[PDB]
Amino acid sequence: PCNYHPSYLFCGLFGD
Amino acid sequence: PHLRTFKDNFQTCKVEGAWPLIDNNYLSVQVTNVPVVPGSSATATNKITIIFKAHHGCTDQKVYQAVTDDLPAAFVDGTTSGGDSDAKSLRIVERYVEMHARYIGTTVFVRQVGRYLTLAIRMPEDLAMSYEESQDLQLCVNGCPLSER
Amino acid sequence: PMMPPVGVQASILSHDTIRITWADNSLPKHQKITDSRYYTVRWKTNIPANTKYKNANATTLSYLVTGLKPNTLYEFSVMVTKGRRSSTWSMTAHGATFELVPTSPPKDVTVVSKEGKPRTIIVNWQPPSEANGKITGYIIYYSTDVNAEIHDWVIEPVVGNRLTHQIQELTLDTPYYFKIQARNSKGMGPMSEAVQFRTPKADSS
Ligand SMILES: *[C@@H]1O[C@H](CO)[C@@H](O)[C@H](O)[C@H]1NC(C)=O
Repeated sequence: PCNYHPSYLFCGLFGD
Repeated sequence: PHLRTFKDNFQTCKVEGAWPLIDNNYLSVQVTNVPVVPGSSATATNKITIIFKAHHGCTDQKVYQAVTDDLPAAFVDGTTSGGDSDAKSLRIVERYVEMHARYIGTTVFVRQVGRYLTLAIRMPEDLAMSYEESQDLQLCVNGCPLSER
Repeated sequence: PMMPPVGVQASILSHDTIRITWADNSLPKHQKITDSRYYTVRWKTNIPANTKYKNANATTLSYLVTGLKPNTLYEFSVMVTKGRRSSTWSMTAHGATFELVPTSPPKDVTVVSKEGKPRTIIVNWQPPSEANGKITGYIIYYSTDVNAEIHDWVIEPVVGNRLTHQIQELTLDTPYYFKIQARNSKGMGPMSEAVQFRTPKADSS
């Protein structure tokens, strides 16, 4: 019931 | 460090010190970046703080924190799940350490690559863009200030 | 071999103390030790990474565990020994310690000029490493006077589930000093050491 009801966005942070 | 935004823009940012990646109605993602050597414009992540804000009936507020040489498989209060024992809407699993916030269809992957930390966030578009006017500093949404690039 | 102890229970007494109690089925009812047997209590939490179990021997069927972290979930299990005979570790019981006032300040206090708004500053920070409970708020103190008494600093209360805050209408080309403190249901934590930030000036086009 708690579970989210459709497209996903992605974020990333990484090194060098 | 290098940043890949929710809008798929790739950027190289200095962003030294504490900076918000995410600052919305459901989640706070805060990072600390340090110059690789003193005076360098090249910076890397030594601290990742994630605040899963209280979601009534699903999870109480949980805070995850990883630092260089300390990647626990639990929230700061020693718990591995949000709310009750029966409540599994928010959980942490070790492999990368992963946070599954099913209640907000959000996944957060954290790992240490060498001396620094990396982060990957998968969030539903309507939730990722659900924030108040004053929450205008969010590296994941708008990228870095021009002066930081 | 030997039957492991049963009914392991964690009684929370404070932010650093938990009393552990258990029953031994091999023992008469209730609950007299009439031989040279001794118990071993083991405990740990999941913070920081890769901790090892702490152990303690107990002469009777209870053990008071001290020096624990506040607002922390611990696991506890018991075993029995009698010279040569030794049982396995019992079913694990859990216990979370009470909250304590935060004992360390907010960290990594960073002050930046807002892009396109040089009369606005953004204050960014990290939680105290010793939050000792759910952070319910932060207090940002700021001043143009580094020597002003604390009650004369501008107060900016803030929510506990956020680590960024914006302060508007400031003077350009001016040094400002910032201190933050965390708060929980038990009260105020210590203040971070003042951080200096000089606001930018105009670059005429
Ligand atoms: C418990 O007692 C046994 C026997 O004396 C000993 O080997 C063990 O190290 C003791 N443990 C602690 C934590 O004192």
